[PDB]
Amino acid sequence: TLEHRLVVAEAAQKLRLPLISDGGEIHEEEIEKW
Amino acid sequence: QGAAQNLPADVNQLIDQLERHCLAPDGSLVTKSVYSDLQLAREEMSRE
Amino acid sequence: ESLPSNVVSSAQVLANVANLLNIRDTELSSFLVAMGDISLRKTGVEEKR
Amino acid sequence: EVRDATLAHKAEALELQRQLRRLQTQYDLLTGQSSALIQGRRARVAATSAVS
Amino acid sequence: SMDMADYQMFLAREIEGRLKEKCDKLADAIVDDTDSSTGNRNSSARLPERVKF
Amino acid sequence: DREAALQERELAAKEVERLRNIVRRQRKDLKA
Amino acid sequence: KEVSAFFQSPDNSLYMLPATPQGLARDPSAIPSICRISAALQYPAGLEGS
Repeated sequence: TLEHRLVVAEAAQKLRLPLISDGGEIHEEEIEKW
Repeated sequence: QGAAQNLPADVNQLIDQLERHCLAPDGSLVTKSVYSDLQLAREEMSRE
Repeated sequence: ESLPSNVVSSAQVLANVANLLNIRDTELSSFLVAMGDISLRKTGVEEKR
Repeated sequence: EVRDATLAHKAEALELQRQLRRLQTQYDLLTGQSSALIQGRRARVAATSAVS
Repeated sequence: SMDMADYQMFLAREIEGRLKEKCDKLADAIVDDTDSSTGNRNSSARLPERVKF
Repeated sequence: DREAALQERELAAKEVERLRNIVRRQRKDLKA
Repeated sequence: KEVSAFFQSPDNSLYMLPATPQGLARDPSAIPSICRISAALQYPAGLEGS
């Protein structure tokens, strides 16, 4: 369940921490989520 | 004959010494940017 | 209760700050450059000399 | 005279001495250094044939 | 919320084991370099001498 | 001391022959 | 509806497999990754890793 809470719940507190370097490297999976 | 022996070393030394001062220009940093980037990998390892 | 458990478990492993430099990719670079070539960098020219 | 030549010959010996042990260790350590990561292939490939 | 208390047996072998038994094991793969012969030092041969080497 | 230096000179020189070919055979094949 | 499944089937599930876990190279324009270290894919691929 915590794997899919990375959609918004876990996505809004620690998944976006490496986004300061992941311009499109993780932008690929958030656009799956957004 | 002796001067011919030194020629491959002589042609080397013409720019070899200056290439330390040529390191900062682009003549070396196109590859050697890592030195100007201070271990261009990630500045060694801190967090990446 | 598990925050101090799992976090330090990786963190205690990640205390190896220095060794990563050749681990860089997947420890394969270490297998490629930490001993594969650096120990061979000398021995490559340690016969031509 | 040869005592001065020994320096030219000990350097002809000592400088080339600490490299055979390097290669001999390399021939006994580098044969498996690269293989020390291939064993992880199975763990990384099992589910590759699953999500697809 | 239920995953809070249920993790008493998550940190037994699964999230405490697999996280730990593979973090170091991969991180201890490096010592298979020149440090491979000294198998006892591999725990203490990572931080201080790999940068030295 | 020349005679003492002479006997140690050849051993210090005989190593070159045994430290070229084996190096020419190993570090070449430590790349495969 | 129909075209999405025609596009979802070959493009959706397979996308993540290289995306996060080094497979995409994480902006392969990041040259030192797949040229110095992650070039290990390119090292034996004679047809690919010149």
